[PDB]
Amino acid sequence: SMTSHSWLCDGRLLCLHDPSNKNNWKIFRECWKQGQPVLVSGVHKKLKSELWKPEAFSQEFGDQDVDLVNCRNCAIISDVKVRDFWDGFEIICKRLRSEDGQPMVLKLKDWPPGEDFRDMMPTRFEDLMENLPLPEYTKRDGRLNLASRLPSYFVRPDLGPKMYNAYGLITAEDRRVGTTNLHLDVSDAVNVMVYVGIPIGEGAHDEEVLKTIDEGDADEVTKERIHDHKEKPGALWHIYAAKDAEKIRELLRKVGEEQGQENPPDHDPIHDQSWYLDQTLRKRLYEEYGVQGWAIVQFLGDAVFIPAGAPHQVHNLYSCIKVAEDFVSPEHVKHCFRLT
Ligand SMILES: [Cl-]
Ligand SMILES: [Cl-]
Ligand SMILES: [Cl-]
Ligand SMILES: [Cl-]
Ligand SMILES: [Mn+2]
Repeated sequence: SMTSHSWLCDGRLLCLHDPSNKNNWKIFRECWKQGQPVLVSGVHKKLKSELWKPEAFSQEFGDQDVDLVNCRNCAIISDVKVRDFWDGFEIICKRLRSEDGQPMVLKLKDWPPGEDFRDMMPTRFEDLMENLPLPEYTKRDGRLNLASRLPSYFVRPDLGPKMYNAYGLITAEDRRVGTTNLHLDVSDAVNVMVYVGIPIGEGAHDEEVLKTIDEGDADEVTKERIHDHKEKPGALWHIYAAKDAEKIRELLRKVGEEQGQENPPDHDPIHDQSWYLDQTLRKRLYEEYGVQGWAIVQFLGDAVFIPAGAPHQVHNLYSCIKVAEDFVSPEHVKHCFRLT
């Protein structure tokens, strides 16, 4: 039976089932005012699937110049062609190689660049914006988005959306690395998984994805979405409540000291965007500071709602295309105010 919603993270996470249900707002707002993230599944069934394929990005835009990041070590690969990234998205042997002769795990930095998404890709822009869930919150002019309505006393988000493209992390050592390191935004965000690429050549990588989800501390209902329904998993997220940000700063100041970093006692390890919380650091954050997070697996078509001020990190299990829009809900507008 088609149902309106379910719960993940043992009841701590709302999962809405129909992205276009006009009554979503009634369940959504109860959870959102309490500072929780929310998941909406099925957005991929609303989209034109041919507009979101790696092969088509390569053909249409492959000649543009870009920088990439080597996710394993943060090294910047400068001034290459965007086809150099896309033609290795799913075929491993076509990937740029590091000195060691290994195929690199790469992230495409700032593409499309700045606020250029709509100008470069007007048809993708339309397909996405017309199908975002909770549209009164998420559309540029929605009645519950204050982005277009606030004076300069508030930090207003850029015109989006923004596109997040990166390979999947592979090995046992990769389990300790992030696609996007622990950070926080002053605006709310909605992030949609539009494409998951499962590679080939070194295809038969199914078993280390399971250990990563397991060690990622993912709930039993989430492991059931793989083993029973055969959905494509994209990324492992950890999100923490905005109210826990300072305790996370205290932990990362202590661990920095232990690892011989030399930092002024007020410096902000979350704004630095230099940390990924592996299993050891998450266990410590729980035991030593009493802080619990949400572990979330974003499958193809899953929309993840991130509250303003909430520290979060992302780890791609396979190759992903994500598109994200920033917005300013009344529930969380305190987080972008420039005074007190
Ligand atoms: Cl809040
Ligand atoms: Cl387009
Ligand atoms: Cl709505
Ligand atoms: Cl990062
Ligand atoms: Mn973010």
